[PDB]
Amino acid sequence: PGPPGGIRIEEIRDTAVALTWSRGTYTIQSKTFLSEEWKDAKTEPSDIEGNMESARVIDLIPWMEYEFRIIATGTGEPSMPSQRIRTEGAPPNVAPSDVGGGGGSNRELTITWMPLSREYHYGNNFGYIVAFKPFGEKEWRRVTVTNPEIGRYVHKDESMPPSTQYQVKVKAFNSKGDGPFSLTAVIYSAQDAPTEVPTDVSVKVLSSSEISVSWHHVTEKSVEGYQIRYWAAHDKEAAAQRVQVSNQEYSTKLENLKPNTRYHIDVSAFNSAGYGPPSRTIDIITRK
Repeated sequence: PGPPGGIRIEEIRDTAVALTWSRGTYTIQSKTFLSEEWKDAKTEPSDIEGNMESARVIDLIPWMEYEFRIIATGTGEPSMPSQRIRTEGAPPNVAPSDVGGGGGSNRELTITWMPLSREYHYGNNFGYIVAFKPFGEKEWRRVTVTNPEIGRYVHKDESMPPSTQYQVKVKAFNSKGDGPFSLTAVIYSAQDAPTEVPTDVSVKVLSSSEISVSWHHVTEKSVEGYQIRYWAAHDKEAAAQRVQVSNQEYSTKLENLKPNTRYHIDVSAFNSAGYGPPSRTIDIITRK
């Protein structure tokens, strides 16, 4: 039949809205950002006679934006959408997924989780509360994160020993209340960066474009490799080139250097928490 006329919004709850409309020369569909497609909607009454100009759409998502249109019968053109409305909010009903963490620089405890999509926000002023305690303790430390779009918190505590075992978890929340906590993950705090320096560093000019850099290994168990910085005289130190080798290398050959050119050379130790102090700078000239 004909497309039903305009739509009037009668009531808005968190999971349902009441509707009334004008006659068309019924069935209801809804729409959100989830799809440009319209979804057939459930109602009260479950079935709508042509007799009635009103109905109530149900099982809507809290704090979601909705449009609605009406269809008459047989199976004529759908109506123009109603004005876009937003359902009332409720406490979030899903916990954050993919919870873990680890690493970071000295004295950090980095905690991570997958952020809930807008779809799950369920209310105004959405956020996350992060909870964590040293393994086997009584009390949790809570911190609030007002960033619905970030899945990371970094806790800083100078007292924290390196690789301290921790119990951690995350829940969502909005102005209406708290969502369910996530699974409890076991993460370790950041390890300390190496503090010692590569000793006995030497550089052997091999050619017009190559030098060999050698050094003595440090003894810290945590060290994972060594970084060799090299920059020329006419360069800023912070614009240096770099090479990284495993902790099982005592030397490395640097290629593609410019001929007859003064080069500064560096060696430092590193692990997952960053770089230790570099060796005293050694200068050389490449061959002509």
